[PDB]
Amino acid sequence: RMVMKLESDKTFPIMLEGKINGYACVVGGKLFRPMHVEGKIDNDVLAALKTKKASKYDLEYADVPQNMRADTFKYTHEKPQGYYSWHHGAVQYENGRFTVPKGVGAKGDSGRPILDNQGRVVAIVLGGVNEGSRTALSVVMWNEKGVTVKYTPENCEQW
Amino acid sequence: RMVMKLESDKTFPIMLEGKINGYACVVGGKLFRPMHVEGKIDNDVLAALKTKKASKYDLEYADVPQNMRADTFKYTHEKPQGYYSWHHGAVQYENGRFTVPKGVGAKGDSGRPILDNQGRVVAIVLGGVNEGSRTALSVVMWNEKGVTVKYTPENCEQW
Repeated sequence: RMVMKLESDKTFPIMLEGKINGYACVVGGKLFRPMHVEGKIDNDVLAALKTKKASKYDLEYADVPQNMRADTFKYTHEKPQGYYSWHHGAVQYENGRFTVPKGVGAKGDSGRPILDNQGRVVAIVLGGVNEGSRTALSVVMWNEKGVTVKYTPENCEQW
Repeated sequence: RMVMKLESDKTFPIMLEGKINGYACVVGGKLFRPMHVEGKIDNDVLAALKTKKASKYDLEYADVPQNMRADTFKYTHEKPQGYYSWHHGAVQYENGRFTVPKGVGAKGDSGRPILDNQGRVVAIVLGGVNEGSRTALSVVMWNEKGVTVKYTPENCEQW
């Protein structure tokens, strides 16, 4: 199995009346959370931070302080075709599209990052839609030029 | 044992949207609650109680109902020099200052009744200062005449 090598204390949850509602992650010295998750981040230091909005790309992004940048996720643009490691389980990337097995992912799973074999984040999950046996999921990735390409399947239901 | 007195605990967490911000004590037939914390007391009988403010001493005080007047801490007017018990370990009262080992107590760990070997509360902690050697705490003690003398270390932060 490969779940045990996906442990990461950097990722944080956003609660809503004491239940899992969202997931905010620190990548490259920057905190990311989705538009569609409402609540307060569990970490008080990040809750003290003031975040700005980005409606089109569905991301609050905030600048972490100096001490926070010591331990954070690493991002790269290259995405070789094939399988990738996600917190729930394996995912596969083909034809410019991420996808997951059926039923993997539901409400409150948005904001989880996607990891590769060598342990660095390549994209942030926002939602998914059930194509069939495999569930294509909406996810924001990073281009080689660094423009944060947002790929989204048609009539994708929010997670 | 110093922690063998957690059975003596009758404190009530205060929850704000499912988050505990402090503890309210019942000392000497009187309910004491930190002012800086927000939320609702754990039990409904004390939640419905009306509390009178005290800004200078920074807490709310309320008269306990007659039924559970006996079910309370017993106070003490004298504080002999030396080390006492607490939930988070032995804490020493030296030259008028209640000091704990460093790195003990943080945000939300306020309103804790301090105890001695006799199992009687002598002070209530509100906040502290991280002095390099050892952490001193803003406390509310009691003296012989009972005028509620309060001590705050210089440049104190709320807990």
